[PDB]
Amino acid sequence: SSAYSSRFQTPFRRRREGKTDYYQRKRLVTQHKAKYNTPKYRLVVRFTNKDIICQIISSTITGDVVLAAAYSHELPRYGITHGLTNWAAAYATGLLIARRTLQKLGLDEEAVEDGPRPFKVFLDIGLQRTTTGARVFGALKGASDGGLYVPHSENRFPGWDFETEEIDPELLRSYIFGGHVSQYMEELADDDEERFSELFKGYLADDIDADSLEDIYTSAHEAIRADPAFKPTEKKFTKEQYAAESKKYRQTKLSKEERAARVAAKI
Amino acid sequence: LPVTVEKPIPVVYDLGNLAAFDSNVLDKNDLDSSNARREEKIKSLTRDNVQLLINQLLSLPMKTTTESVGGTGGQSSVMTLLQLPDPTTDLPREKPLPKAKAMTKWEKFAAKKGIKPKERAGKMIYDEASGEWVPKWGYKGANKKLDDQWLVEVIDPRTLNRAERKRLVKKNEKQQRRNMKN
Amino acid sequence: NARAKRALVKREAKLVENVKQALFIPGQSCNKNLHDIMVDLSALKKPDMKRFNRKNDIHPFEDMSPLEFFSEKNDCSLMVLMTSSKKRKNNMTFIRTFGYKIYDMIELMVADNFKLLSDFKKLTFTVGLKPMFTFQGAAFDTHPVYKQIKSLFLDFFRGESTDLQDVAGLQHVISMTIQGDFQDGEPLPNVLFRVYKLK
Amino acid sequence: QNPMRDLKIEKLVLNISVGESGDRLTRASKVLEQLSGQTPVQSKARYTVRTFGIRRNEKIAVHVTVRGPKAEEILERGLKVKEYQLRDRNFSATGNFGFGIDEHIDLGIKYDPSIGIFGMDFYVVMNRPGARVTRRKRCKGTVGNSHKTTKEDTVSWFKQKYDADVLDK
Amino acid sequence: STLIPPPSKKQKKEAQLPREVAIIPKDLPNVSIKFQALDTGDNALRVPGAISEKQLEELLNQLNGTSVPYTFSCTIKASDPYSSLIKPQITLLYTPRAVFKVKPVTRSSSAIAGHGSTILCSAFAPHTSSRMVTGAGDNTARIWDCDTQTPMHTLKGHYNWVLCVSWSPDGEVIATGSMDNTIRLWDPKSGQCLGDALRGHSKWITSLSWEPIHLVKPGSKPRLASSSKDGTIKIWDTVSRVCQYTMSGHTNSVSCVKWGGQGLLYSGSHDRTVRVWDINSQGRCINILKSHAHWVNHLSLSTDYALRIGAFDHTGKKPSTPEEAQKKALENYEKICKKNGNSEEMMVTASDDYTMFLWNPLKSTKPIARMTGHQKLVNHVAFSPDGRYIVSASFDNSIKLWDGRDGKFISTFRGHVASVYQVAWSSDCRLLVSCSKDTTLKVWDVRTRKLSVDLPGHKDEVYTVDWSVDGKRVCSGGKDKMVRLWTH
RNA sequence: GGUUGCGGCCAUAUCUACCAGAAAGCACCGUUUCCCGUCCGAUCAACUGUAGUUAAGCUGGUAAGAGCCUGACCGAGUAGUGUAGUGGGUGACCAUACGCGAAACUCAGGUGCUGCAAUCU
RNA sequence: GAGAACAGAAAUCUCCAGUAGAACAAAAGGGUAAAAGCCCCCUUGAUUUUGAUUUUCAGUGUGAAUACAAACCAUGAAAGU
Repeated sequence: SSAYSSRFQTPFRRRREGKTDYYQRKRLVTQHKAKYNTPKYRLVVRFTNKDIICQIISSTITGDVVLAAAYSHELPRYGITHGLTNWAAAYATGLLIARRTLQKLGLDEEAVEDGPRPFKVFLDIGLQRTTTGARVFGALKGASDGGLYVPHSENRFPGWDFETEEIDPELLRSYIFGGHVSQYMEELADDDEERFSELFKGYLADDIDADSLEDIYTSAHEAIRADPAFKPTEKKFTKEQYAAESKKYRQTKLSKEERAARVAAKI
Repeated sequence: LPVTVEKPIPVVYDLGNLAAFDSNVLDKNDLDSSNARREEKIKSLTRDNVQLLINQLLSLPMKTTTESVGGTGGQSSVMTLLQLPDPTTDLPREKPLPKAKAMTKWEKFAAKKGIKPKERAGKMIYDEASGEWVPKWGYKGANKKLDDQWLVEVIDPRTLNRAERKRLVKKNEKQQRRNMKN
Repeated sequence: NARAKRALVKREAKLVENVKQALFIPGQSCNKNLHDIMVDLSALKKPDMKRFNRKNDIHPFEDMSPLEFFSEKNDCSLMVLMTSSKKRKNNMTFIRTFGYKIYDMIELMVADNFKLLSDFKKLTFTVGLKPMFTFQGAAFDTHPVYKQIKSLFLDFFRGESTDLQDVAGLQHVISMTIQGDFQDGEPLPNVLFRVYKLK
Repeated sequence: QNPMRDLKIEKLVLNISVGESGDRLTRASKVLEQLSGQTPVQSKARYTVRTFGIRRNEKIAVHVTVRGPKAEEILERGLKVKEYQLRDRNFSATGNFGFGIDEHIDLGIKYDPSIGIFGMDFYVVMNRPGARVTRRKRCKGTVGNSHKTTKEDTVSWFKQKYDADVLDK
Repeated sequence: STLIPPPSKKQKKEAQLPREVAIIPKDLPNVSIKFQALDTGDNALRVPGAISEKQLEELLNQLNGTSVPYTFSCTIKASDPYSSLIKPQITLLYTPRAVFKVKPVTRSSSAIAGHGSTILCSAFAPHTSSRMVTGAGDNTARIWDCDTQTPMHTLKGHYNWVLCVSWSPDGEVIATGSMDNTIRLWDPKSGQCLGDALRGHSKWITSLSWEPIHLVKPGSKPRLASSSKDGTIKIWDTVSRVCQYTMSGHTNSVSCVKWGGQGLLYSGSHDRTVRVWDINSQGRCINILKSHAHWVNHLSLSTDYALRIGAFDHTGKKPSTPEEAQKKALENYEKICKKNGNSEEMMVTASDDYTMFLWNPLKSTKPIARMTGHQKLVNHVAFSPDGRYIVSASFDNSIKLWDGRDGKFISTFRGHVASVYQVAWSSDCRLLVSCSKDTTLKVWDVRTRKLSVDLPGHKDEVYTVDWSVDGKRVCSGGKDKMVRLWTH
């Protein structure tokens, strides 16, 4: 009804789409703030299908500003070709982004009032559920190993048992090095082959095995520690070409004169 | 390159609010809205004032702790923070002082008599004939024991005890209302 | 249960008063440009920025009761009312409240030469940092009207008071300059509000 | 062209409402557990009507959901008990449908007189690929009218299998 | 929580005023300034203006022809390194810097499960900080992936406490000593034991010492020296795993043995005597030092750091050929050794007599200087990576700094509340990590003689602490059974 | 210009009914050995990107659709209100100024822009 | 509103609406939204010690309450509360 729509108040556009939670975002954007006045950057990590998005984001009135960014689609640069959205890929992306931002900030390889003031950042996962062993916590661990000191407890890392309040480092290492994927491949090696031919098809094409996956992950970690230079694509068919391509199929709004002409014939 | 600033009148600073006051003369024509270079003069003046304020702020002593993160309230040893003095400018308060006073008719007697304030030890009190403390009040209080016990020798006396408790609570509320009337 | 008791205690007066909250009331005649100016100005007041839901027909100089009622209901000691008229265009009235009673009022009108954030250089800013102040002109320390303006702006933009400050928090400075000195018999020079990023 | 809008079973819901919350309720829950192989859940009561004697929060009903081929394994048996002959009613506007039966012992499970005789309310919900959007926590969205399940669509899908009937409107 | 007294109203009023502007308009020196090498060389009474630190560095570089920064110190009174222009012939004393900066360590990484007993020893690999080995009460020893902070290649075969663990200078073999009278060599990359366990000792192993690379034959593998509580020391050949020479001059338990850069071996024992042994002379004692009243504990040498990280550096670059590795190790040894303008190495001997002695065993048999002032026994002593300063740890909760050139006392690092067990120097010599019986670790900065940061988090006494060659990571181990890694 | 991530303004951003989307990425989708949680792998956790689908989500185009928004001498510097004077009126009131100062209504227009990182014929 | 053996006007379940005529301690500005509501997990606090009001009879360089402030505590991965 007209009255219902008039009284109805539309929520925020960024909240109407299920992407941001203003209740949790408020705490990070505006902290206690009566303590010492210091900038507080936010490490936003988001997981999508076939890709992982990690970004270091600050706060500004005009909108969030990204200081550095990393994506799982850049992992093949280091030799990772499969499982870009897996736990090991999340850990690798976290380590890569952490080391990249550390190198860009000058910590490796108004600066007054020593010391260097290491880059502290708070992780943000948005709507991602808080479950122990989630690959988001794997990205957190990778970033922590990369030099970004996110304050975090080990209550959600994989292998954390509830019966005993102790983290099993062996299970965490296995998850970091793709041990679970290798175990699944070994299990499928003697199970139905149709699933083994469909699942892990890329692994079979690349001739990957149980230990080769861990070796590849270690080599990728070493390369990440070696080349965080963040080289983007050559960008063939540059911005103007892409704009022309989009405009080719784009539908333009009809002018009011066209609407009047159409209505004149309609009536 | 130069950082020193010289003005006919020294700048009055307010470090407690990160504020600086400049009483120097300003040219009406230069700052007129019709002047194209209006913005440049204001920018230069603000730059000089900010340079002076920054120099004064950095001249202040700064804390240097040797602790770790630990409690997030404390600052890390790597960090060093300028110790801003108390504000010099007087600003009006948003509300009046809450220093309301009332003796409730009890403090007057307590002063007249030699009744010292109770030590306020705690809720715990020993419940004889049992191997449990069962504090006086706060949880499973002993005052409720009479209701849960099985024989009430010498109308249910438990209802009488509950009525007495209600009467005492209502009397306390009435005393509070009487004291509020004052 | 006692959930609202904490809110009442927070609203209750204390020896050390909490950070003053700013309430921006959009007037009946408020225009789009005035609304944008108000939003841009309040962006610096975060997280102490509050915006009313609907337009309000307010006549502060004819009846101050609505302002007191709004302050009491919202517990906002600082209030800014947008107003636009043929004689008083882009009139931004600032109001202070002491115990929900109106403390002082001063009408400020933004000239048409205003520039919004979008039109400035593409540079970033940090929200929540305490702004620096630089007052230019002896009238601020001697003229009662400019003294009141200085006090109001200091109470509005200073944010939380702290005895310890970080150097990293000195990212921007708010500068207020008078358009030249003046004497009796001349209109009050317009106050120039400028915010500068520090390098 | 209907590439990814084929009607499919969402989930099978079995419910047994009882007038009390004692031996009969427990026995019905056991029957549901042994039929579907999953522990059922107890439904509370919102208000004390007092007409049937039910009280507030009496835990009056029990139900259990079944999905996948297991749901079809029970749906086919139930329709066989119903002779694969429903009515024009029993279907919801949004494309859902359901029925009920008595003497559950007919559909497989032995009598076991220690458990007793019971009936079961058979309800089914139908959807199409992409229904996860309506339930996904992130970026919840509506569904286009061209994709929403309807009474006629559900009836047509039911006709396609089990050799069922559309007996007189 | 007891709080520092608040400032008075007078203090607030004084602080409310502006002051202390650093304009320093001219600050023309009243007395000429000259540069003199700290070691022996005087290099020239100039009268420059308010030249900054960069200008002084450029002046020294162009004087030396390198226009290699040097740290400029004033006359050693002032003893203060425009920094010194506020106090006013003036002589500025400079020393080589070996440019490098270890980022201060202020945060831990995580608590890692592992051995079901207290940790006993640890040692970072000389070539990379990503791998580290810890010995604990549990008979097994474990290598830790310092990057992921997880166990890797656990060592098994021992049946008693792993008292001491050491890493070979080449980084290819790990030597572990246990309470059992055996020593085992393990491959770091696989954990396999290199042959049968070394046997022949009658009592538990007290310390291990690896032969320096620059003294080893080109292409051959270094020998391994070991000490046992029985008072005997055996020089094991890592290839044949057979002790060629057995020395038992000490009449009581040997506290430790250090392999000097000149080939001599210096060891301390419970017999209150220090003996110098020469491997070249068929492992035969040459001199005996008798000055300690109590038993000698934790003998150390100035070159210990270079010998440990011989052929390697903070960058972690590995040598290409054995000859290149030997040349690099010799250059590293000479850099510290030749700081006096002549090939010499200093030795500091600690003992429970509340005194430490400085010796030059090759130059003279008498003690060069006597370091005294501690209230309790000195548990640990660590020469600086360049020999500039000597630091010792004592049970009296105090850590004292002494001049490495002549043993003169410098300053005391106060702040500990319990007995100090051991300390480790930073690669750049700027920082010094320390551990004590108390619940928290501490790190000190020698430049300012002030506490850098407190590192609490350990749940019990901490017995082990080590600093990586690159300075990126610092590990620790204690009675809490949890291994902790610390880094900037 | 399309798109993903983080946001600012917070309906020109919403609601109903219709139509298209080249490449990429969202999205649905496929699997339950492992981490993970549910009566239900529906939600969520993990694996797979392999067997597909642009049906749906989302973006875009339309209704003289409902609401919504903007500029205005259109209401208007009008009404309303206020302060002053033997001006008339016995007074109340009437005419004036003298400062604030509206809204309905009406005229015309519109049915998302924009801050940072990355990617696409 | 559309449907389900007993089961109907009120029993419980599935679907579409609901600006909130949910329970919010509050009347109430009309507010409260991936909550201040509903379902689930962990949790004590009347903890001490410094400072300004009050009291006294070894005026107790502390014996206690009151207010403030600091440590400590609960929770979460975290911001924070």
